[PDB]
Amino acid sequence: SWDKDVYPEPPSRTPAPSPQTSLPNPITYLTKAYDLVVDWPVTLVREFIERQHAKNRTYYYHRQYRRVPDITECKEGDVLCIYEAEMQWRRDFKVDQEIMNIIQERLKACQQREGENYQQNCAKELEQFTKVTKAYQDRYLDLGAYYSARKCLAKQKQRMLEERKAARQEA
Amino acid sequence: AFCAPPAYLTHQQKVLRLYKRALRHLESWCIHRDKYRYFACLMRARFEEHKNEKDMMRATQLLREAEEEFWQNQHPQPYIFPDSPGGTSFERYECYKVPEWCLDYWHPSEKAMYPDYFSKREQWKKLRMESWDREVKQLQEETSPDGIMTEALPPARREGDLPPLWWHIVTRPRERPT
Amino acid sequence: DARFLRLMKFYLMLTGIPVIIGITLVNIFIGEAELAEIPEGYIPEHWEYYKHPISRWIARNFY
Amino acid sequence: MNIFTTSILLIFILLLSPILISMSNLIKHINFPLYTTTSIKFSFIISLLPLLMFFHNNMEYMITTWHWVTMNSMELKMSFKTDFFSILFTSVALFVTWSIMQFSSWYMHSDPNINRFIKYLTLFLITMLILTSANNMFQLFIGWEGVGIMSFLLIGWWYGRTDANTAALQAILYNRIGDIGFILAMVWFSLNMNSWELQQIMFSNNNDNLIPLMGLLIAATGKSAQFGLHPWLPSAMEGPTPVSALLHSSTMVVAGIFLLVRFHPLTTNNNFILTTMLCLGALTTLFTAICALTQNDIKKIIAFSTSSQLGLMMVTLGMNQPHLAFLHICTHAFFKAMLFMCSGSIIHSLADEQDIRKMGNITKIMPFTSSCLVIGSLALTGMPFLTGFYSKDLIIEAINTCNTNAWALLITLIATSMTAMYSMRIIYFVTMTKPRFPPLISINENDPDLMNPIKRLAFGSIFAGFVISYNIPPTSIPVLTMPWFLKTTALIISVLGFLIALELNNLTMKLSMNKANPYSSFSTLLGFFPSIIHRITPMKSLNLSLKTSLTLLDLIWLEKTIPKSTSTLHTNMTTLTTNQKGLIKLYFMSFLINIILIIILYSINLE
Amino acid sequence: MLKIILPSLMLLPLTWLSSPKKTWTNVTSYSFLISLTSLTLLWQTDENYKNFSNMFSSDPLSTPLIILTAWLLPLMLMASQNHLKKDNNVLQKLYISMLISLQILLIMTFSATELIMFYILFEATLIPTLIIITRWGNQTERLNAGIYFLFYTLIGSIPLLIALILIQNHVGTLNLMILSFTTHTLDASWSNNLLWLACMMAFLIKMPLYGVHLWLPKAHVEAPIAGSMILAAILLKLGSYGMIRISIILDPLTKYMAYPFILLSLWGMIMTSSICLRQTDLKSLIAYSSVSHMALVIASIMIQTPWSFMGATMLMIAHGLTSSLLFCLANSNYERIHSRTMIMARGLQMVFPLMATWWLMASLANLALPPSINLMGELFITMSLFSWSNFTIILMGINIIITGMYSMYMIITTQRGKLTNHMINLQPSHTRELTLMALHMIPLILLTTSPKLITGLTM
Amino acid sequence: QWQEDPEPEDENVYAKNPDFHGYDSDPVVDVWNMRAVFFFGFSIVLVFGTTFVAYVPDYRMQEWARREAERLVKYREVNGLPIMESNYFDPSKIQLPEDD
Repeated sequence: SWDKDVYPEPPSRTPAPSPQTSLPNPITYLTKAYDLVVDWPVTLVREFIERQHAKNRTYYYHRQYRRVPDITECKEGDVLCIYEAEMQWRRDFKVDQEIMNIIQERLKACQQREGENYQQNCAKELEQFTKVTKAYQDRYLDLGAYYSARKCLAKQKQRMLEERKAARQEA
Repeated sequence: AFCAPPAYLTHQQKVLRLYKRALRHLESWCIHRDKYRYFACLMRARFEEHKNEKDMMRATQLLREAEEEFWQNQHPQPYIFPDSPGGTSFERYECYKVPEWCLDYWHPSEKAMYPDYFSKREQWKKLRMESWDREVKQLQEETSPDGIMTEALPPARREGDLPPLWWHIVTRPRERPT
Repeated sequence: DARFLRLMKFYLMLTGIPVIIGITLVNIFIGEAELAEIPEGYIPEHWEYYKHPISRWIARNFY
Repeated sequence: MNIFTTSILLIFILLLSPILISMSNLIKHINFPLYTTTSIKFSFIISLLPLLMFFHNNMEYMITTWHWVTMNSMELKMSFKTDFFSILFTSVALFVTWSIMQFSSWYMHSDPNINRFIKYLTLFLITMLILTSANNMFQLFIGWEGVGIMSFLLIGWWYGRTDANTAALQAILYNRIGDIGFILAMVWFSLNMNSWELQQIMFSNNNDNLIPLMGLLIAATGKSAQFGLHPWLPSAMEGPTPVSALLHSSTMVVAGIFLLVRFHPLTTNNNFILTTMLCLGALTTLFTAICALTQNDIKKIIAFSTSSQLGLMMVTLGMNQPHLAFLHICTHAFFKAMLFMCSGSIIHSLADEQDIRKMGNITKIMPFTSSCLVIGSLALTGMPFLTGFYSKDLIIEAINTCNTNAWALLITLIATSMTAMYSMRIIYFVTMTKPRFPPLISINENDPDLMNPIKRLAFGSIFAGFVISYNIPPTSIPVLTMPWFLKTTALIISVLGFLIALELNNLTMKLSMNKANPYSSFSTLLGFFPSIIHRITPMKSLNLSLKTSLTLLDLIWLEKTIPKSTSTLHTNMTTLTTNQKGLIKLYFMSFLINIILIIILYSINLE
Repeated sequence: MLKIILPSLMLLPLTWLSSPKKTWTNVTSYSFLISLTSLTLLWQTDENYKNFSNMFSSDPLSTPLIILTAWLLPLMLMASQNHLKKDNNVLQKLYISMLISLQILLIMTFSATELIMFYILFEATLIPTLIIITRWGNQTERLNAGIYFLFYTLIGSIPLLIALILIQNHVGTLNLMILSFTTHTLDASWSNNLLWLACMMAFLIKMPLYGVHLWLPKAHVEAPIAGSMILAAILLKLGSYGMIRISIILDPLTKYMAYPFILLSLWGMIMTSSICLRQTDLKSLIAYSSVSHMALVIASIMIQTPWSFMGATMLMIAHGLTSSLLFCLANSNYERIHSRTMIMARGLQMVFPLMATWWLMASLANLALPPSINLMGELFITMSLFSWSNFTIILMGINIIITGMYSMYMIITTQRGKLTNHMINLQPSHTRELTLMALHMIPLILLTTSPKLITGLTM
Repeated sequence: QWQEDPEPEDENVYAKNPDFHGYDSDPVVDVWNMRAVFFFGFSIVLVFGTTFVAYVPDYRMQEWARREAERLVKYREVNGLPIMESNYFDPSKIQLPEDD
């Protein structure tokens, strides 16, 4: 249904039952009852509905936008090029937010499955989080509520200036 | 509640109310009934001792000294009858004390379920409309021209007349309506 | 007050019940479309990018 | 992954069904109290199954049901955190509410709007379950404020008493002062972590979390009725006693302790917060256990006892023992609610009388209620192998076996003694003396609505601590090797308290005259805290708001400055300009002035 | 946009050419239908805002305000039927025409791409409002109220016109799409600072600020119920919309020219919320609460962060709905006793049990009861400010406390307590006013269910 | 004292028409105004507009952005790339000053 390469979920090595007494487990029998009584009619309703879906089946696609010159390739005052570039930048910005959200979700799920040993076994997700957060910070952070592509560009430029001046110096 | 306090409070009334408050606070201290009976006999002895003191200068001085002593050694959490000021059930039922005129807006459907009651109600309303002017004039004609009033109401001197200003004492909602 | 409540319930249900029922039918029998890849040299109409039948019907006939 | 979640959600579905009916025409015919009681009972039975599956495998879930809104880089969902805490509290609260529902069906048979009462109880229960099963802090805040408003509405059930609306407003005020810290925490976590979820907040463990932790601590102070913000809880006794047994005894007030339990992974690495918890809790315990030693209103005693136990729970949270505090939370509700319900029976029989001075012997005339009340008082005290013991014992052990402030330890032991003391005060002035109540007897405690819930809560108060403490997993490591005079210290304390109170009361039976000693007028009067604060702070607030804010500025000075200065300026310039004399001689003289001015301007500027 | 405006025009001939009896029903129904038609603007399936012409447009910021403005008209019409029942047919038609013109001009203002159309209409919304106030208000302070309302706004707006003309002469166009891509840093200078003042103070007086807010309570107190509703809900949002649109060309002067106004707003929030305690007039209480709430909008817009704009939009929508609701509730009791004092009628839960639930729910939305959208706005504004300076939460929290306090005071001393038995004229609640409260409340539930709509351009 | 009419006497609108809804003194007008209000407000608007909005797809490009973020994280984890570069614009597109 949903991709593992995006929302990975480990295999959940499960331990086998080791009953060591004579009393019955009231959960296995209640569970068989619940299955027979709930999962079967629901599963049947679902079979019927999926069949009615198979009949009159419908399709829908994912909108692919082509690449258009960024604002670097646009001129001061040319509002056409700038409009296209800025709509693109907003698209990519929304996409980057959704990426960061995917990563936060992966982190939450990892921490939950691990449990007490989440400082271990959950440092890869935290590392990816730190990384993408550093990036997001460095490319979208200090812009105001009027964020656009020119502001991101100026921020990138001042950052590269400061770094190039910290590199030229000490050389 | 039903009576209106007078202009000022006499000396005997002051003493009686001090007696009452003292005995109540003493009941509050003396929780057990025998202890209370004993110390109440003592308190009545303390009062009755200066009972025939004729002078007033010393009477008021004793009264004020007693008020001071009462404010001292005064139970901070005295007993308060529940339905009384400061009690648990003081106005607990004042939310169900809907007045009577709320029925003048009832819908004829709501009324058809209680016909006898509303016939009686119209009878009462006619009674009131008839007695109004007579009681008004009874009031205006027997106001002492001295110029000082008393807040108390007169009875229905003439026969066939209803006592003035009765529709709010009568028709008063009950005290535990549910 | 009870009259107002009765009337509000009646006039909401009068259209919300047919709507709910139509939605349940659409989702039981027609349902949602499934993702896919654009066949080469095919231009999907603007409504073939949406998922739900109501959504794309509205989109087609009004947008 | 299916059965568990199915039940966790069906519980809420069941709690909601009564309320959706209340907005329908059925409520006219069907018996709504019985319907709600049945729904609560079935919710409890259903919730028993998650509890079993957790006792078995000790697995806990994170369940995201409905995606509400995605704000850029920050998602909001209705996520549930079914851990030990949430599941056990759900089951316990549902048992207690099942009992309270019957007790109210009996205690409020005379109230016309009783269905509204049941609906409000159920709404509070739903809000509490939300506040208890929430993985997100917005959902926690929802439950928080919902509990607050439900308290306001239930305390103010009798909206003719100007003394009940006061208490409701009081509670609102204090719990909003706590909301301030709660919101501080939310803000800090939204900026420094970007998520209100706990799974993402947990990675702040290696950071400096003093600000949000102080926010949470202020919120707990406000809700659990700690010292600076205690008064609202007893004042809440203006409401019907089922409200007091449900909200202001067992579940609502417990929300602060529960919250600080839910964030214990962050307090373990901060000692400032632990020590302030310790001090606040010990001080509350002492102060309230004191104030209860001279109160004659049974409800107020049962409430100060609750405040003391909350202080003790906060102490527990101070020495890094959250699981113990939650176990005490779960074991306390049983006997505390049974205590409130015994009080409510006694009050309904004696015609609203709540003052122990007019109660007298209750053994002879209410043996069943009296036995249940004694069981409750015992469980409140140690009384080994009842529900209270299985927590309070380990509480006392942990406090007397850790590097703790000595004053806190001392006053906690003193407060356990005082617990025994006022428990015995109740048992004496209500169960062992001779009558003081009116001579007409209209006593009846045979109605099955009164007896079945009380005896269920009694079975609880007796066996539930054993059951739980044996079914739970081992969370912490208890110190089990200490001198005799520390493992037997809680029992010694309670016994000495019993004996001392017994002697003091057998003495007040004598014929000497009691007096107003200054050390009791301090207890009888809540330590003067209300008497001075509740009329000095509102005085300043409400006099400032008028004098300095409304009149001085808005009605006087802004008006004088801007509009009523512009107006005066322009009307004066008008009087100047237009008040001429109608003489052409003067007009022409002015025309000459203008001629000359123009000629001069020209001459100097250009020539 | 024409499909929303031309029907709003034809409403006028429908008002005048209609029989005296069927004039209210027709206009009310067709206004509801127009509110419906306005729901197409929510069909935004992309990040590309809707431009319908060189003049009319609608972004995620203007669409909620337009829908609210189209939805408030029928509610005002309804609320305005108990009074005017004894007025002549022509007067009723004139009132309805005033309201329709207000609707139309506001939809235009929110749809305008250019700032000169926005200004012309921003100012045209003074004529019908002033007429409503001074012609159908009841007391004599009508006139001073209208005067204040006119001249605060005009003295603020004139500099705005001068600044717009200056920007025109410097840039070539006052279009909002062009002024956003073709932008330049404003050199820090006293001239550009005065330009900032000119561009801002008109809106700041319309939000309003704390120092200049006396025109609002006078109006609300002396305005009929419809005027109060539209004013509180829309004619204040007007200033915030203007500031949000015009603050792009004032960068970065907004970084240091804001402290005065952020500060005045944060402090006047406390001052006004405190006034709302020692206030005898219910309408004045509602007005001062509105000021306390708009202070947050001003501060948020001043710091201009995404969370800030979002919270501001949510708070605008929610406050409009709930304040219109509270004024409706107050006028309900006013029509019975004809007094605005909150102390006279103080047991109304024993006669109007259902109408009290409206009081309760509103006062809960007035304060921030979650998951209300009145709360999400306050919360995100608090967060933005905390990020701004961590010492704002002090004032924010004491404001929260005072807010709970005076809302509870309102509902307690108005509904709860002992009934005033001499008030024999407390007729039961009208189905119409009950529908009014329902129509004000249900949309709050629905928005709380779907908040993605009222976020704004930032989200 | 100059001439005017005296302040009138308040009226109980339910007196003559107990089945009064608050709209008009004439009953028929009252009932039909009530019905039109209820219909066009609840049955029409609050229902059909609510549905129209609930079935608006991809509101402000929200589902599409999610799908594309999935596509991109997949591609970039499968091709070694990182999930987000600290620079939006390729520096080759950028010519920084020749500061001296």
